[PDB]
Amino acid sequence: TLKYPIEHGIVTNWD
Amino acid sequence: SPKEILNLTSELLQKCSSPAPGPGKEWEEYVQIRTLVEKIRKKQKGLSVTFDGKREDYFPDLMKWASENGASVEGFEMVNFKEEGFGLRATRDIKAEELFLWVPRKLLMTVESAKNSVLGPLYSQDRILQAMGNIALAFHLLCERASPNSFWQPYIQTLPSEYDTPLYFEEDEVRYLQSTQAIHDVFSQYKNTARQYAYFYKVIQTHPHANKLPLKDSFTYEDYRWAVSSVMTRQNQIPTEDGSRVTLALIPLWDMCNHTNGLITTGYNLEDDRCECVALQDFRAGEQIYIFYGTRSNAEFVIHSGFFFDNNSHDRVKIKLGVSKSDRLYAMKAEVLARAGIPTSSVFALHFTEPPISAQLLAFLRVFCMTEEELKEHLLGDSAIDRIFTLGNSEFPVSWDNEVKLWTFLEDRASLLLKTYKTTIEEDKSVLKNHDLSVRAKMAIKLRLGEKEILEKAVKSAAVNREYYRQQMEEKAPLPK
Ligand SMILES: Nc1ncnc2c1ncn2[C@@H]1O[C@H](CSCC[C@H](N)C(=O)O)[C@@H](O)[C@H]1O
Repeated sequence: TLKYPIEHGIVTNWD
Repeated sequence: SPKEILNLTSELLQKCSSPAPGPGKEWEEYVQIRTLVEKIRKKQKGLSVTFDGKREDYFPDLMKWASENGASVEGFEMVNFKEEGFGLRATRDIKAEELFLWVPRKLLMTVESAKNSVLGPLYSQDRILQAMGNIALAFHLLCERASPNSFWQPYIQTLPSEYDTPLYFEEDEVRYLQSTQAIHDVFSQYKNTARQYAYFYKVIQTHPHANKLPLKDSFTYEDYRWAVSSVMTRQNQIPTEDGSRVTLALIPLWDMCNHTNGLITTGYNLEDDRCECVALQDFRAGEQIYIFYGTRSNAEFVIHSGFFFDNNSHDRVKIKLGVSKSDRLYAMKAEVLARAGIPTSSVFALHFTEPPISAQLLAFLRVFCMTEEELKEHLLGDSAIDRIFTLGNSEFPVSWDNEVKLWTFLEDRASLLLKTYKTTIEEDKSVLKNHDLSVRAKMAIKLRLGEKEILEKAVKSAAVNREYYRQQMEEKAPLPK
Protein backbone atom coordinates (compact mmCIF):
# COMPACT_ATOMS: atom_id res chain seq x y z
CA THR A 1 0.00 0.00 0.00
CA LEU A 2 1.01 3.65 0.50
CA LYS A 3 4.69 3.79 1.48
CA TYR A 4 4.42 7.42 2.71
CA PRO A 5 0.76 8.15 3.51
CA ILE A 6 0.04 11.86 3.95
CA GLU A 7 -2.43 12.84 6.68
CA HIS A 8 -4.02 16.26 6.13
CA GLY A 9 -3.76 18.15 9.40
CA ILE A 10 -1.92 15.42 11.32
CA VAL A 11 -2.07 16.11 15.05
CA THR A 12 1.17 17.28 16.70
CA ASN A 13 2.19 18.17 20.24
CA TRP A 14 2.24 21.89 21.01
CA ASP A 15 3.65 21.36 24.56
CA SER B 1 2.43 52.24 23.88
CA PRO B 2 5.56 50.18 23.06
CA LYS B 3 6.42 49.69 26.74
CA GLU B 4 2.80 48.84 27.55
CA ILE B 5 2.66 45.72 25.36
CA LEU B 6 5.97 44.54 26.82
CA ASN B 7 4.45 44.96 30.29
CA LEU B 8 1.34 42.98 29.33
CA THR B 9 3.28 40.19 27.60
CA SER B 10 5.60 39.93 30.61
CA GLU B 11 2.49 39.70 32.79
CA LEU B 12 1.10 37.17 30.32
CA LEU B 13 4.31 35.11 30.29
CA GLN B 14 4.48 34.64 34.07
CA LYS B 15 0.74 33.91 34.15
CA CYS B 16 0.91 31.24 31.44
CA SER B 17 4.22 29.82 32.72
CA SER B 18 2.68 29.25 36.16
CA PRO B 19 1.77 25.63 36.96
CA ALA B 20 -1.76 24.33 36.60
CA PRO B 21 -3.97 25.60 39.46
CA GLY B 22 -5.63 22.22 39.87
CA PRO B 23 -8.54 21.04 37.74
CA GLY B 24 -11.20 22.79 39.84
CA LYS B 25 -9.80 26.24 39.02
CA GLU B 26 -8.94 25.58 35.36
CA TRP B 27 -11.95 27.52 34.09
CA GLU B 28 -11.06 30.55 36.24
CA GLU B 29 -7.48 30.43 34.96
CA TYR B 30 -8.76 30.19 31.39
CA VAL B 31 -10.93 33.30 31.81
CA GLN B 32 -8.01 35.14 33.43
CA ILE B 33 -5.73 34.33 30.49
CA ARG B 34 -8.49 35.26 28.04
CA THR B 35 -8.77 38.65 29.74
CA LEU B 36 -5.07 39.41 29.30
CA VAL B 37 -5.00 38.21 25.68
CA GLU B 38 -8.00 40.35 24.72
CA LYS B 39 -6.45 43.39 26.42
CA ILE B 40 -3.34 42.86 24.28
CA ARG B 41 -5.47 42.27 21.18
CA LYS B 42 -7.46 45.48 21.67
CA LYS B 43 -4.18 47.42 21.90
CA GLN B 44 -2.73 45.92 18.70
CA LYS B 45 -3.68 46.39 15.05
CA GLY B 46 -4.78 42.88 14.10
CA LEU B 47 -2.79 41.02 11.47
CA SER B 48 0.48 42.83 10.75
CA VAL B 49 0.17 42.10 7.02
CA THR B 50 -3.14 42.19 5.16
CA PHE B 51 -3.72 41.89 1.42
CA ASP B 52 -5.77 44.25 -0.73
CA GLY B 53 -7.67 41.62 -2.71
CA LYS B 54 -10.24 39.02 -1.79
CA ARG B 55 -9.27 35.40 -1.26
CA GLU B 56 -10.52 34.32 -4.69
CA ASP B 57 -8.61 37.16 -6.36
CA TYR B 58 -5.35 35.31 -5.62
CA PHE B 59 -6.27 31.73 -6.60
CA PRO B 60 -5.28 32.35 -10.27
CA ASP B 61 -1.78 33.29 -9.09
CA LEU B 62 -1.66 30.11 -6.99
CA MET B 63 -2.49 28.08 -10.10
CA LYS B 64 0.09 29.84 -12.28
CA TRP B 65 2.78 29.56 -9.59
CA ALA B 66 2.05 25.86 -9.04
CA SER B 67 1.93 25.17 -12.79
CA GLU B 68 5.35 26.76 -13.39
CA ASN B 69 6.80 24.44 -10.73
CA GLY B 70 5.35 21.17 -12.03
CA ALA B 71 2.06 20.75 -10.15
CA SER B 72 -1.26 19.62 -11.59
CA VAL B 73 -3.60 22.54 -12.27
CA GLU B 74 -6.13 21.11 -14.74
CA GLY B 75 -9.39 19.30 -14.04
CA PHE B 76 -10.55 21.25 -10.99
CA GLU B 77 -11.52 24.74 -9.83
CA MET B 78 -11.79 26.57 -6.52
CA VAL B 79 -15.31 27.05 -5.15
CA ASN B 80 -16.56 28.62 -1.92
CA PHE B 81 -18.81 25.90 -0.51
CA LYS B 82 -21.19 26.79 2.29
CA GLU B 83 -20.58 23.71 4.46
CA GLU B 84 -16.78 23.41 4.22
CA GLY B 85 -15.59 26.77 2.93
CA PHE B 86 -13.33 26.90 -0.10
CA GLY B 87 -12.50 23.59 -1.74
CA LEU B 88 -11.87 21.83 -5.04
CA ARG B 89 -14.63 21.03 -7.53
CA ALA B 90 -14.12 18.74 -10.52
CA THR B 91 -14.44 20.26 -13.99
CA ARG B 92 -14.32 16.81 -15.63
CA ASP B 93 -15.25 13.29 -14.61
CA ILE B 94 -12.57 11.85 -12.31
CA LYS B 95 -12.55 8.10 -11.79
CA ALA B 96 -11.73 6.52 -8.45
CA GLU B 97 -8.02 5.59 -8.17
CA GLU B 98 -7.00 8.13 -10.86
CA LEU B 99 -3.87 10.13 -10.06
CA PHE B 100 -5.32 13.63 -10.47
CA LEU B 101 -3.24 15.80 -8.11
CA TRP B 102 0.52 16.12 -7.62
CA VAL B 103 2.69 18.74 -5.91
CA PRO B 104 6.51 18.82 -6.23
CA ARG B 105 8.62 19.40 -3.12
CA LYS B 106 9.83 22.76 -4.49
CA LEU B 107 6.41 24.23 -3.66
CA LEU B 108 6.23 22.94 -0.08
CA MET B 109 6.95 24.96 3.05
CA THR B 110 8.95 22.69 5.36
CA VAL B 111 11.04 22.80 8.52
CA GLU B 112 14.04 22.55 6.18
CA SER B 113 12.96 25.60 4.17
CA ALA B 114 12.35 27.40 7.47
CA LYS B 115 15.95 26.65 8.48
CA ASN B 116 17.20 28.11 5.17
CA SER B 117 15.10 31.29 5.34
CA VAL B 118 15.57 34.57 7.22
CA LEU B 119 14.46 32.63 10.31
CA GLY B 120 17.64 30.53 10.06
CA PRO B 121 19.84 32.45 12.52
CA LEU B 122 17.15 32.62 15.22
CA TYR B 123 16.24 28.98 14.60
CA SER B 124 19.86 28.04 15.31
CA GLN B 125 19.59 29.68 18.75
CA ASP B 126 16.11 28.92 20.16
CA ARG B 127 15.60 25.48 21.73
CA ILE B 128 11.81 25.71 21.30
CA LEU B 129 12.05 26.20 17.53
CA GLN B 130 14.55 23.33 17.28
CA ALA B 131 12.35 20.96 19.30
CA MET B 132 8.95 21.93 17.83
CA GLY B 133 8.82 21.82 14.04
CA ASN B 134 5.17 22.90 14.07
CA ILE B 135 6.05 26.17 15.81
CA ALA B 136 8.94 26.66 13.38
CA LEU B 137 6.49 26.25 10.49
CA ALA B 138 4.25 28.90 12.05
CA PHE B 139 7.08 31.45 12.21
CA HIS B 140 8.25 30.44 8.72
CA LEU B 141 4.72 31.26 7.55
CA LEU B 142 4.73 34.62 9.35
CA CYS B 143 8.16 35.68 8.10
CA GLU B 144 7.32 34.85 4.48
CA ARG B 145 3.89 36.48 4.81
CA ALA B 146 5.62 39.75 5.72
CA SER B 147 8.19 39.40 2.91
CA PRO B 148 6.66 40.86 -0.28
CA ASN B 149 9.08 39.02 -2.60
CA SER B 150 8.68 35.60 -0.96
CA PHE B 151 8.63 32.54 -3.20
CA TRP B 152 5.54 31.35 -1.30
CA GLN B 153 3.46 34.54 -1.58
CA PRO B 154 0.97 32.98 -4.06
CA TYR B 155 0.25 30.31 -1.43
CA ILE B 156 0.12 32.62 1.59
CA GLN B 157 -2.23 35.09 -0.13
CA THR B 158 -4.83 32.33 -0.71
CA LEU B 159 -4.83 31.04 2.88
CA PRO B 160 -7.82 31.77 5.13
CA SER B 161 -7.75 34.86 7.33
CA GLU B 162 -9.68 33.22 10.19
CA TYR B 163 -10.34 29.69 11.47
CA ASP B 164 -12.82 27.79 13.63
CA THR B 165 -10.27 26.38 16.05
CA PRO B 166 -11.16 26.96 19.73
CA LEU B 167 -8.62 29.82 19.79
CA TYR B 168 -11.32 31.82 17.95
CA PHE B 169 -14.25 30.80 20.16
CA GLU B 170 -16.12 33.23 22.36
CA GLU B 171 -16.05 32.57 26.10
CA ASP B 172 -19.69 31.45 26.13
CA GLU B 173 -19.05 29.06 23.22
CA VAL B 174 -16.29 27.30 25.17
CA ARG B 175 -18.55 27.32 28.24
CA TYR B 176 -20.77 24.70 26.56
CA LEU B 177 -17.82 22.32 27.02
CA GLN B 178 -17.78 22.52 30.83
CA SER B 179 -17.52 19.07 32.50
CA THR B 180 -16.34 17.34 29.29
CA GLN B 181 -13.08 15.62 28.43
CA ALA B 182 -12.45 17.97 25.52
CA ILE B 183 -12.41 21.25 27.45
CA HIS B 184 -9.08 20.39 29.12
CA ASP B 185 -7.45 20.20 25.69
CA VAL B 186 -9.13 23.52 24.85
CA PHE B 187 -7.65 24.96 28.06
CA SER B 188 -4.18 23.66 27.21
CA GLN B 189 -4.28 24.94 23.63
CA TYR B 190 -5.24 28.45 24.75
CA LYS B 191 -2.64 28.57 27.53
CA ASN B 192 0.11 27.14 25.30
CA THR B 193 -0.62 29.63 22.52
CA ALA B 194 -0.60 32.60 24.91
CA ARG B 195 2.61 31.48 26.62
CA GLN B 196 4.29 30.93 23.25
CA TYR B 197 3.29 34.38 21.99
CA ALA B 198 4.66 36.16 25.06
CA TYR B 199 7.84 34.05 25.03
CA PHE B 200 8.63 34.70 21.37
CA TYR B 201 7.64 38.37 21.63
CA LYS B 202 10.39 38.81 24.23
CA VAL B 203 12.82 36.52 22.37
CA ILE B 204 12.48 38.49 19.13
CA GLN B 205 13.21 41.71 21.03
CA THR B 206 16.28 40.42 22.91
CA HIS B 207 17.98 38.18 20.33
CA PRO B 208 20.29 39.91 17.82
CA HIS B 209 19.75 36.98 15.43
CA ALA B 210 16.15 38.21 15.00
CA ASN B 211 17.10 41.75 13.90
CA LYS B 212 16.50 40.99 10.20
CA LEU B 213 13.04 39.50 10.73
CA PRO B 214 9.98 41.57 9.78
CA LEU B 215 8.56 40.42 13.12
CA LYS B 216 11.09 42.69 14.84
CA ASP B 217 8.93 45.56 13.56
CA SER B 218 5.49 44.03 14.17
CA PHE B 219 4.40 40.78 15.82
CA THR B 220 0.82 40.78 17.13
CA TYR B 221 -1.12 38.12 18.99
CA GLU B 222 -3.41 37.97 15.95
CA ASP B 223 -0.35 37.09 13.86
CA TYR B 224 0.52 34.16 16.11
CA ARG B 225 -3.03 32.83 16.52
CA TRP B 226 -3.42 32.91 12.74
CA ALA B 227 -0.06 31.21 12.15
CA VAL B 228 -0.51 28.32 14.59
CA SER B 229 -4.09 27.80 13.40
CA SER B 230 -2.92 27.71 9.78
CA VAL B 231 -0.33 25.07 10.69
CA MET B 232 -2.50 22.90 12.94
CA THR B 233 -5.38 22.77 10.43
CA ARG B 234 -3.17 22.03 7.39
CA GLN B 235 0.26 20.58 8.30
CA ASN B 236 1.48 17.19 7.08
CA GLN B 237 4.20 14.66 7.84
CA ILE B 238 6.42 13.74 4.88
CA PRO B 239 9.80 12.06 4.46
CA THR B 240 12.90 14.18 4.08
CA GLU B 241 14.48 14.36 0.64
CA ASP B 242 16.99 11.81 1.94
CA GLY B 243 14.04 9.59 2.85
CA SER B 244 15.78 8.65 6.10
CA ARG B 245 13.48 10.58 8.46
CA VAL B 246 10.25 12.57 8.68
CA THR B 247 9.54 16.30 8.69
CA LEU B 248 6.53 18.62 8.77
CA ALA B 249 5.28 20.44 5.68
CA LEU B 250 2.52 22.61 4.29
CA ILE B 251 1.41 21.33 0.88
CA PRO B 252 -0.08 24.04 -1.35
CA LEU B 253 -3.03 23.41 -3.68
CA TRP B 254 -3.66 19.86 -2.44
CA ASP B 255 -4.48 21.09 1.08
CA MET B 256 -7.54 22.90 -0.33
CA CYS B 257 -9.30 19.51 -0.38
CA ASN B 258 -11.99 19.09 2.27
CA HIS B 259 -12.67 15.98 4.32
CA THR B 260 -15.03 13.04 3.83
CA ASN B 261 -15.02 9.50 5.17
CA GLY B 262 -12.92 6.86 3.45
CA LEU B 263 -9.25 5.87 3.22
CA ILE B 264 -6.04 7.85 2.85
CA THR B 265 -5.28 8.13 -0.87
CA THR B 266 -2.47 10.70 -0.66
CA GLY B 267 1.15 9.58 -0.47
CA TYR B 268 4.64 10.88 -1.08
CA ASN B 269 6.56 9.67 -4.12
CA LEU B 270 10.20 9.89 -3.28
CA GLU B 271 11.48 8.91 -6.69
CA ASP B 272 9.81 11.87 -8.33
CA ASP B 273 9.91 13.89 -5.07
CA ARG B 274 6.29 15.01 -5.01
CA CYS B 275 3.05 14.52 -3.14
CA GLU B 276 0.52 12.44 -5.09
CA CYS B 277 -3.23 12.09 -4.57
CA VAL B 278 -5.48 9.53 -6.25
CA ALA B 279 -9.25 9.93 -6.29
CA LEU B 280 -10.95 8.56 -3.17
CA GLN B 281 -14.09 7.89 -5.24
CA ASP B 282 -15.67 8.82 -8.55
CA PHE B 283 -16.10 12.59 -8.88
CA ARG B 284 -18.35 13.72 -11.70
CA ALA B 285 -17.87 17.16 -13.21
CA GLY B 286 -19.42 19.67 -10.83
CA GLU B 287 -18.93 17.55 -7.69
CA GLN B 288 -16.66 18.60 -4.85
CA ILE B 289 -13.38 16.69 -4.64
CA TYR B 290 -12.88 15.27 -1.14
CA ILE B 291 -10.06 13.42 0.57
CA PHE B 292 -9.88 11.47 3.82
CA TYR B 293 -7.83 13.44 6.34
CA GLY B 294 -7.20 10.54 8.71
CA THR B 295 -8.77 8.37 11.38
CA ARG B 296 -9.07 11.26 13.83
CA SER B 297 -11.78 11.79 16.43
CA ASN B 298 -14.22 14.69 16.38
CA ALA B 299 -12.43 16.13 19.42
CA GLU B 300 -9.25 16.19 17.34
CA PHE B 301 -11.12 17.56 14.30
CA VAL B 302 -12.62 20.37 16.38
CA ILE B 303 -9.56 21.32 18.42
CA HIS B 304 -6.86 20.93 15.76
CA SER B 305 -8.75 21.13 12.43
CA GLY B 306 -11.56 23.51 13.40
CA PHE B 307 -14.59 21.48 12.33
CA PHE B 308 -16.96 18.79 13.59
CA PHE B 309 -17.60 15.87 11.22
CA ASP B 310 -21.04 14.29 11.33
CA ASN B 311 -20.96 10.51 10.86
CA ASN B 312 -17.30 10.20 11.86
CA SER B 313 -16.85 6.41 11.92
CA HIS B 314 -13.57 6.76 13.86
CA ASP B 315 -14.91 8.75 16.82
CA ARG B 316 -13.70 7.89 20.31
CA VAL B 317 -13.41 9.13 23.89
CA LYS B 318 -10.61 8.67 26.41
CA ILE B 319 -10.69 6.44 29.48
CA LYS B 320 -7.87 6.44 32.03
CA LEU B 321 -7.21 3.13 33.77
CA GLY B 322 -4.48 1.68 35.94
CA VAL B 323 -3.72 -1.05 38.44
CA SER B 324 -3.91 0.30 41.98
CA LYS B 325 -0.81 0.11 44.16
CA SER B 326 -3.16 -0.98 46.96
CA ASP B 327 -4.17 -4.05 44.94
CA ARG B 328 -2.71 -7.09 46.70
CA LEU B 329 -1.94 -8.55 43.25
CA TYR B 330 -0.29 -5.37 41.94
CA ALA B 331 3.18 -6.86 41.44
CA MET B 332 1.86 -9.86 39.51
CA LYS B 333 -0.48 -7.74 37.38
CA ALA B 334 2.25 -5.21 36.60
CA GLU B 335 4.60 -8.00 35.49
CA VAL B 336 2.04 -9.67 33.21
CA LEU B 337 1.30 -6.26 31.68
CA ALA B 338 5.02 -5.54 31.29
CA ARG B 339 5.55 -8.89 29.55
CA ALA B 340 2.63 -8.02 27.24
CA GLY B 341 4.06 -4.59 26.41
CA ILE B 342 1.33 -2.66 28.25
CA PRO B 343 1.91 0.02 30.91
CA THR B 344 0.49 -0.39 34.39
CA SER B 345 -1.56 2.80 33.91
CA SER B 346 -2.45 4.63 30.71
CA VAL B 347 -5.09 6.56 28.80
CA PHE B 348 -7.05 4.18 26.58
CA ALA B 349 -9.85 4.83 24.10
CA LEU B 350 -13.52 3.86 23.91
CA HIS B 351 -14.69 3.67 20.30
CA PHE B 352 -18.12 4.10 18.75
CA THR B 353 -17.90 0.46 17.63
CA GLU B 354 -18.71 -3.07 18.76
CA PRO B 355 -16.62 -3.94 20.63
CA PRO B 356 -15.77 -0.42 21.87
CA ILE B 357 -12.29 -1.49 23.04
CA SER B 358 -9.04 -2.25 21.25
CA ALA B 359 -6.94 -5.38 21.68
CA GLN B 360 -4.66 -3.47 24.06
CA LEU B 361 -7.52 -2.34 26.30
CA LEU B 362 -9.02 -5.84 26.25
CA ALA B 363 -5.67 -7.27 27.34
CA PHE B 364 -5.38 -4.70 30.14
CA LEU B 365 -8.91 -5.34 31.41
CA ARG B 366 -8.31 -9.10 31.41
CA VAL B 367 -5.19 -8.73 33.57
CA PHE B 368 -6.97 -6.08 35.66
CA CYS B 369 -9.58 -8.71 36.61
CA MET B 370 -7.34 -11.79 36.88
CA THR B 371 -7.26 -14.00 39.95
CA GLU B 372 -3.94 -14.96 41.50
CA GLU B 373 -4.27 -18.42 39.92
CA GLU B 374 -4.83 -16.96 36.45
CA LEU B 375 -1.91 -14.56 36.90
CA LYS B 376 0.42 -17.44 37.76
CA GLU B 377 -0.56 -19.20 34.53
CA HIS B 378 0.53 -16.09 32.58
CA LEU B 379 3.85 -15.90 34.48
CA LEU B 380 5.11 -19.47 34.92
CA GLY B 381 5.61 -22.54 32.76
CA ASP B 382 5.87 -23.57 29.12
CA SER B 383 2.42 -22.18 28.20
CA ALA B 384 2.74 -18.75 29.84
CA ILE B 385 4.10 -17.00 26.75
CA ASP B 386 1.33 -18.47 24.58
CA ARG B 387 -1.21 -17.11 27.06
CA ILE B 388 0.35 -13.63 26.89
CA PHE B 389 0.24 -13.85 23.09
CA THR B 390 -3.57 -14.20 23.00
CA LEU B 391 -4.35 -11.62 25.71
CA GLY B 392 -5.74 -9.12 23.20
CA ASN B 393 -7.75 -11.67 21.19
CA SER B 394 -11.51 -11.65 21.76
CA GLU B 395 -11.70 -15.28 20.57
CA PHE B 396 -9.48 -16.63 23.40
CA PRO B 397 -10.68 -15.63 26.88
CA VAL B 398 -8.73 -16.31 30.05
CA SER B 399 -11.93 -17.77 31.54
CA TRP B 400 -15.65 -17.12 31.34
CA ASP B 401 -15.37 -15.66 34.85
CA ASN B 402 -12.65 -13.23 33.76
CA GLU B 403 -14.82 -12.00 30.88
CA VAL B 404 -17.91 -11.42 33.03
CA LYS B 405 -15.83 -9.46 35.54
CA LEU B 406 -14.18 -7.18 32.97
CA TRP B 407 -17.38 -6.38 31.07
CA THR B 408 -19.16 -5.72 34.37
CA PHE B 409 -16.37 -3.31 35.33
CA LEU B 410 -16.49 -1.49 31.99
CA GLU B 411 -20.29 -1.22 32.16
CA ASP B 412 -20.02 0.27 35.65
CA ARG B 413 -17.17 2.63 34.76
CA ALA B 414 -18.77 3.98 31.58
CA SER B 415 -22.00 4.46 33.53
CA LEU B 416 -20.11 6.42 36.19
CA LEU B 417 -18.38 8.55 33.54
CA LEU B 418 -21.80 9.46 32.13
CA LYS B 419 -22.82 10.76 35.57
CA THR B 420 -20.02 13.37 35.51
CA TYR B 421 -21.56 15.48 32.72
CA LYS B 422 -23.58 18.64 33.36
CA THR B 423 -26.27 17.73 30.79
CA THR B 424 -27.98 14.63 29.45
CA ILE B 425 -28.09 13.43 25.85
CA GLU B 426 -31.77 14.36 25.57
CA GLU B 427 -31.03 17.87 26.85
CA ASP B 428 -28.25 18.36 24.29
CA LYS B 429 -30.56 17.26 21.47
CA SER B 430 -33.20 19.73 22.68
CA VAL B 431 -30.66 22.57 22.69
CA LEU B 432 -29.65 21.80 19.10
CA LYS B 433 -33.30 21.53 18.03
CA ASN B 434 -34.77 24.58 19.77
CA HIS B 435 -31.97 27.18 19.91
CA ASP B 436 -30.42 29.10 17.01
CA LEU B 437 -26.65 28.75 17.30
CA SER B 438 -23.44 29.76 15.59
CA VAL B 439 -21.25 27.23 13.79
CA ARG B 440 -18.75 27.34 16.65
CA ALA B 441 -21.46 26.91 19.30
CA LYS B 442 -22.85 23.81 17.58
CA MET B 443 -19.34 22.35 17.28
CA ALA B 444 -19.08 22.58 21.07
CA ILE B 445 -22.53 21.15 21.81
CA LYS B 446 -22.17 18.32 19.30
CA LEU B 447 -18.79 17.55 20.88
CA ARG B 448 -20.26 17.15 24.37
CA LEU B 449 -23.19 15.20 22.93
CA GLY B 450 -20.85 12.84 21.09
CA GLU B 451 -18.86 12.10 24.25
CA LYS B 452 -21.98 10.91 26.08
CA GLU B 453 -23.28 8.95 23.08
CA ILE B 454 -20.02 6.98 22.86
CA LEU B 455 -20.17 6.23 26.59
CA GLU B 456 -23.84 5.27 26.31
CA LYS B 457 -23.11 2.81 23.51
CA ALA B 458 -20.18 1.40 25.50
CA VAL B 459 -22.53 0.76 28.44
CA LYS B 460 -24.92 -1.13 26.17
CA SER B 461 -22.16 -3.12 24.47
CA ALA B 462 -20.58 -4.11 27.80
CA ALA B 463 -23.96 -5.18 29.19
CA VAL B 464 -24.54 -7.35 26.11
CA ASN B 465 -21.09 -8.93 26.38
CA ARG B 466 -21.61 -9.56 30.10
CA GLU B 467 -24.75 -11.55 29.29
CA TYR B 468 -23.07 -13.51 26.48
CA TYR B 469 -20.21 -14.69 28.70
CA ARG B 470 -22.56 -15.29 31.63
CA GLN B 471 -24.45 -17.70 29.37
CA GLN B 472 -21.21 -19.51 28.48
CA MET B 473 -20.45 -19.79 32.21
CA GLU B 474 -23.84 -21.16 33.26
CA GLU B 475 -23.88 -23.61 30.33
CA LYS B 476 -20.32 -24.76 31.18
CA ALA B 477 -19.19 -24.24 27.61
CA PRO B 478 -15.63 -25.43 26.85
CA LEU B 479 -13.12 -22.62 26.61
CA PRO B 480 -12.04 -22.18 22.96
CA LYS B 481 -8.26 -22.65 23.24
N1 LIG C 1 -15.91 18.05 6.08
C1 LIG C 1 -15.73 19.31 6.45
N2 LIG C 1 -16.77 20.01 7.02
C2 LIG C 1 -16.58 21.33 7.41
N3 LIG C 1 -15.36 21.94 7.23
C3 LIG C 1 -14.34 21.25 6.66
C4 LIG C 1 -14.50 19.93 6.27
N4 LIG C 1 -13.33 19.51 5.75
C5 LIG C 1 -12.43 20.52 5.81
N5 LIG C 1 -13.05 21.61 6.37
C6 LIG C 1 -12.43 22.92 6.63
O1 LIG C 1 -11.28 23.04 5.83
C7 LIG C 1 -10.12 23.19 6.62
C8 LIG C 1 -9.02 22.27 6.10
S1 LIG C 1 -7.99 23.04 4.82
C9 LIG C 1 -9.17 22.69 3.49
C10 LIG C 1 -9.48 23.96 2.70
C11 LIG C 1 -10.25 25.01 3.49
N6 LIG C 1 -11.69 24.72 3.47
C12 LIG C 1 -9.97 26.40 2.96
O2 LIG C 1 -10.89 27.16 2.65
O3 LIG C 1 -8.81 26.81 2.84
C13 LIG C 1 -10.51 22.85 8.05
O4 LIG C 1 -9.88 23.74 8.95
C14 LIG C 1 -12.01 23.02 8.08
O5 LIG C 1 -12.33 24.32 8.52
